[PDB]
Amino acid sequence: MTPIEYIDRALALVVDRLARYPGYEVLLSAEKQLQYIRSVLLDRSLDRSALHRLTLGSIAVKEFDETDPELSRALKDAYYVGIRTGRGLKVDLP
Repeated sequence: MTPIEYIDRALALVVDRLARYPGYEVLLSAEKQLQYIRSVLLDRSLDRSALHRLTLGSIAVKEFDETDPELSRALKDAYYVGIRTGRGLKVDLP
């Protein structure tokens, strides 16, 4: 229904993994992203176009492919919806 939820979910899964690896460049790199997609989601004046420029998930799908699929799957979908919203496109997936 809303992207805020999709990204909100991953935020919870990330916390768990982070606990095991307190100081991962890939974790923070992907986490910090979720913060942007969420910020812009509420912000109107802030930069939104960047949502399309960003590219989170390509690293998680490879690095966190088997090690942490719950995060990768959530990330790939997190930015996915973000891009559309960034421009104002409809959202709806199976």
